[PDB]
Amino acid sequence: ERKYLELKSQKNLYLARLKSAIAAQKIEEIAGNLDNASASSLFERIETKILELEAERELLNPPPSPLDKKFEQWEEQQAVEATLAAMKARRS
Amino acid sequence: QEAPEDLLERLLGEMELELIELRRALAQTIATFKSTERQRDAQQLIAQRWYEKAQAALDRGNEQLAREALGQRQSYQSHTEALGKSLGEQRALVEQVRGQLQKLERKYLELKSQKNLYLARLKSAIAAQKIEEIAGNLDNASASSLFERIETK
Amino acid sequence: ILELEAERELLNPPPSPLDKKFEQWEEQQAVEATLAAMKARRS
Amino acid sequence: AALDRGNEQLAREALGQRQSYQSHTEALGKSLGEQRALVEQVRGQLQKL
Amino acid sequence: AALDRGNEQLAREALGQRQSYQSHTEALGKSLGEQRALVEQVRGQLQKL
Repeated sequence: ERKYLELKSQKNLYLARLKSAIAAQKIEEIAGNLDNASASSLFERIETKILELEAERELLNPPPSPLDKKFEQWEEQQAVEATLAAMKARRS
Repeated sequence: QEAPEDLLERLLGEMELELIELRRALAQTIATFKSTERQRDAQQLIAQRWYEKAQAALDRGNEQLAREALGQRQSYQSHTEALGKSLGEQRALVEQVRGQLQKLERKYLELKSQKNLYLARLKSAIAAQKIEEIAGNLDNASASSLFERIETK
Repeated sequence: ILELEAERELLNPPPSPLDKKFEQWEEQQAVEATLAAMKARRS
Repeated sequence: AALDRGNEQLAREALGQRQSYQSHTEALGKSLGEQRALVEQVRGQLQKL
Repeated sequence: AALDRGNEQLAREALGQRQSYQSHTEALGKSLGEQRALVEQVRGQLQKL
């Protein structure tokens, strides 16, 4: 009995270990299913999907070259400067 | 095939079952060693009685009685030394797993948050997709067939 | 009981013994400082 | 009233006991302040509403 | 409050413990900034839409 009671105790300790290991196994597999590192297919798949969908939207309305962006600003710079130059000079 | 975003929420919901399973499974662990800890306490206390018997033996010059009482305690002491070391061995098991667990929720809660951010991104992208297709259906530029079709009409 | 006892403790992870002595120690400083000022106030 | 007549020891427990109430006081005092903004902000919202 | 009265040792653990929270703070602080552009860019898109 002295041996059996000890043996009966160890399994309960060890039964926990397999339960802990059992729980310690499912955590990693699910992490690899979708990973923040994007190595997992799902995270990159959907993220790339956004990029796949993102690119097509831009082309349908071909964005004007950066020239007008600076020019529309520049002419705005000339416009705002000319307006404020006249306005500030109007009430300098 | 099922939409990946539909599964997303389901996968996290399944995790807590293991977490609570570990919660109860881990709790079952704690009751083991402390129960043995109490069992050890009785044995050492019982051994102390044989020491209380051993110390009371030589009192009045009866040294012989202490020999058996102390000798008997050795069997309990033999259990004590064997049992004392055994308790120490498994403490690292609870220690290491506890450090693992605390980090595990720390990671999971963060992961659970990112999907909500990212679930928005697909929703924003989902909404950001239907806007362009309808625009090409009929366009003020007349490149779309309908606008020019009816206008030419 | 031990099986049920252990799970209760974890749900509210008890603060490390550091605050127990520190909350006492700062209380010791607080009580000593208060009584030091109070006893000195009406020494 | 403890140290009065030289009984300093009694004050130790009375003051020590007050710390528990003071512990509640500090915890409760801050809690009251936190929710005052809640009534303050909503009142400003309502009057405008 | 640790070094107060010359107990420098206690501050070591308290400050050391804060580093773990600070480690979260630095990691969490940067994360908040990253997603602000997401709401910023989409808002500009929407208003035009």
